Amino acid sequence: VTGSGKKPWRQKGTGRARSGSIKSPIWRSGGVTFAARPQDHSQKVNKKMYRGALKSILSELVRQDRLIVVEKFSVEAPKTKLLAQKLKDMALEDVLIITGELDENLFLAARNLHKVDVRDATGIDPVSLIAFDKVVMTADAVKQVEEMLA
Amino acid sequence: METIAKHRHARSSAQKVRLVADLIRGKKVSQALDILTYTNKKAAVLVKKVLESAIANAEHNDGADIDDLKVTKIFVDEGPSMKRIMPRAKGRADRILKRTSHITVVVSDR
Amino acid sequence: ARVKRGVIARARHKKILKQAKGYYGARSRVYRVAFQAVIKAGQYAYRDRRQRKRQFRQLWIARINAAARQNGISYSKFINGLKKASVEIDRKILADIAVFDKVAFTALVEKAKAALA
Amino acid sequence: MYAVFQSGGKQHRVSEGQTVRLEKLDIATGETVEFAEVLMIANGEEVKIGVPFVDGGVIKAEVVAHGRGEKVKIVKFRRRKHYRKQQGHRQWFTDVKITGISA
Amino acid sequence: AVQQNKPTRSKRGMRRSHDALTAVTSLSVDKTSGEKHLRHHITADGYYRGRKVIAK
Amino acid sequence: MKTFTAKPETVKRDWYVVDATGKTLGRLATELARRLRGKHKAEYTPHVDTGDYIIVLNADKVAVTGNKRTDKVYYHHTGHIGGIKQATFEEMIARRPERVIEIAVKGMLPKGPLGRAMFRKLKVYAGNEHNHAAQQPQVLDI
RNA sequence: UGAACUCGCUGUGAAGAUGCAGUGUACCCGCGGCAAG
RNA sequence: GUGAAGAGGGAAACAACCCAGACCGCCAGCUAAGGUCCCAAAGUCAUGGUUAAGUGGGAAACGCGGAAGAUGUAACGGGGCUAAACCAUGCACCGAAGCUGCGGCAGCGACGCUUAUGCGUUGUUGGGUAGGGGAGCGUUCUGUAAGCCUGCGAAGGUGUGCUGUGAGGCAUGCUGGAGGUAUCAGAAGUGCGAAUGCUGACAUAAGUAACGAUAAAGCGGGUGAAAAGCCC
RNA sequence: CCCGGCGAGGGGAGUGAAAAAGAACCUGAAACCGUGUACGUACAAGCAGUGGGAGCACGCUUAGGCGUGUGACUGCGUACC
Repeated sequence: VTGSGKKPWRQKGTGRARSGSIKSPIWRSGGVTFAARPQDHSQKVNKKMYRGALKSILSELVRQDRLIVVEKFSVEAPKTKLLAQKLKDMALEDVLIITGELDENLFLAARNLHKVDVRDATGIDPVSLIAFDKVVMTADAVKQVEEMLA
Repeated sequence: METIAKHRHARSSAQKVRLVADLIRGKKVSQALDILTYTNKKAAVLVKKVLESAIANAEHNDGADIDDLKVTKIFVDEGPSMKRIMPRAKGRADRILKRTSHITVVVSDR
Repeated sequence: ARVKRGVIARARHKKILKQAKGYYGARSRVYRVAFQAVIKAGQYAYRDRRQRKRQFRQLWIARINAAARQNGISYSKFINGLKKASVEIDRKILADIAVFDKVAFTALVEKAKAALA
Repeated sequence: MYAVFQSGGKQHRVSEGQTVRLEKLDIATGETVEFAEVLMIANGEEVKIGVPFVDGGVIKAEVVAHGRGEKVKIVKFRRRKHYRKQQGHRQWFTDVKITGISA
Repeated sequence: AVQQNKPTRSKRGMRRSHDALTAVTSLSVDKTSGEKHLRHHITADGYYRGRKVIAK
Repeated sequence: MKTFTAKPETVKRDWYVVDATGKTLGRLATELARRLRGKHKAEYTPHVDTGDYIIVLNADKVAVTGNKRTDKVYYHHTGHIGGIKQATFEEMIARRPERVIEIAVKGMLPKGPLGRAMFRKLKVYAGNEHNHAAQQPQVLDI
């Protein structure tokens, strides 16, 4: 705390409590008994734990029918309107397009929309998987997820 | 009929002016005017000015015939107080509170 | 992250002031003084809850003894006669009957005397 | 015309047509209840019990309320022993109206 | 020489009860001018006992 | 249910006349105080004055067993430099005989506003004549 | 300046009681003084 | 053995003496020590006795005396008692949060059974300092959550009725005006009543001291609403 | 516009959703000081309350209490770390 260590008043004779400096926690223009520090909050999770959690999430989605398997899912042109039509035809609103290979057309089409988000099989997180209402898969995406999970 | 008149940030103190306020609380204008005129207080003239303002407001902004007017609700309350510093013996400093009072007068026919 | 306690302090102080409401002087305005009054008042209420039983018991004792001596018999003799006659009316009801219906109390004392004799 | 009877561990004296508050009962809020344990019945003349619960005296009542009493705060506070304890209580009450008295 | 504890507002009011002032309630009206003035005091314009005394 | 309590407005207080001739001071004062406190009635309430009015006559005819006739000493302090005064029962009777029984009753009765009220209810007269016949004070046998 | 609806005596009490139990006394509220607490 | 770490009743008032160990509620009964003339709840209870002393309700060697202290009776609590003082016996009443009668909460071990939980149950315990263990309430923000409420009215403020053993929660009368946030998890500068704890405002003494060398102001006229203090 | 002292300040008029949004100005709480209503208070002593508790002033259906405020009186009660 910016300031000085000078005693505000002499320790003896005064009718006020014992004070050593203006920076004390019970003083103003400075204090804070326990000042926070920049610290890393990352919590390490084992690779086996992460893989098991991902497998459990996939199994739960399959059981609840939140995972829909489909064939090639591509857009002819990077048109958000075309993507919206292709999702409204099947009546899907909150969706994660998990694809084996990332295509710029679909990525650009889905970037603007927030309810529909595109991701690659490698780039998947359990938090997003569970949060998204539905997850639509491709054959290659399923095969590579299976081989990665082992 | 309210014809309320209030004087704010008065120099006098609320404690001092409450005496004058209670002197005329519930009396008629005819007696109150002379009572304030012959009262030996600065608060007397301070409250007389407010009473005159109330009577004039009743006469102009509302019904005439101010003769049948009685001060129904007269009161005084402390307002903002100014702080000053005064030296004393042995280098001490004391704080002087210049007090101000708002005086409110409501006079009605009934 | 700052967690301002103004709202909680206001709520607790208002609750304590409401509990202390009705007291005299600063006991009903100052939280630091009102709070102590509420605890002492509650302690007194807890004690007086038990005290009420004994106070009413002795009040009924006095009422029944007074009525019996008015008719000319001791309270202990009255109770002994009632027990011998198998009268299970409690002291509260005995006092209430003595207050309201004098004929009922006269019958009670007559039966007590008959049982004693 | 007033009857004294024991209902919920305490004896109540009630006149005809009035209402009495007593301990909670396992009776519906709109149901009739009977009290054959009438300890005393009084009228212009006096009839007393040589044996408790008379012989044929009976009181018929109709339940009106099955409520809870006013909130009572129990506070324990130990002086200089660092202890304060708070509790709330609302004793259940059954209110009935005495609709009939027998002889 | 100093208070052992602060008095109460009730005690302050008890002390101040006698501090209240008193109204004259003795207004007098001039016989000639017919104007309100304190008894034995000359009027604002300068009339006393009917006859003017200040001549100003 | 709810407790009955005597209501001061609807209270009937009888009137009695008691002669203190040949009566023990303490025993007579006991009965007088019981009557004043209403412990002879089925309507007494600790916070309500329910007792009857008693008029004591021949207050100079009280009797005390043993040497209490002269050994008894009544002390009183006037709250002054050395104002403590003692007077025996004979002195009290000579000056005014009412005060001995009045002090007896005051010490017999509880202290407080209600105690003062019941003490006022009592009316003492040194002589055998009283001017309260308008209340029909039937003589009490005790 | 913890708060007071702020009288004296006896005995007690962390051992010198305005507030404990008893006792006696005391209309409520200001003003000029002494300073035992 | 008690306080510390136990409240309650008696000793008037007194932790350590006596009876008695408060899980919570009910305007029920009983009893322990201790009381039954009253203050102040209960026997002016009985029988056979002593006491003439206010002993009871302070004290020895000696023959009721011995026995005198200081603010006020002050060595029964008092009134007062010649039995209302003391010895022996009996029968009755009062007497605590102690026990019993009813209702409500929970741990512990069990068996008859439900088996991640009810119990047709069974017995008991639940004063508690330091301390040890377990179970919960209040708030900021993050994911949940670009979801939900929301200008036909959020939050704060200000009262009310319910609700749980409780921290608090719920809905609503008025100001308010655009923000708040379900449930489950994550982290706290996360809950203030004292540390002669700090900052800002207001009581208090109190409309009291004081209004600052005891060189000394007044009168006629003038301005001004106000003149003893401004000007001639 | 009016009063007030060609002041300060306030009552009218207008602006503005809002003027207890008026520059001392968003929301406007407590300590503290007042106004009005109802009660208690000038014969009664003490951690100021509590259990009981009559009366008084306000409303209700019923014609008795029930709801709030005051609460004389009575037993107990020598604050907190």
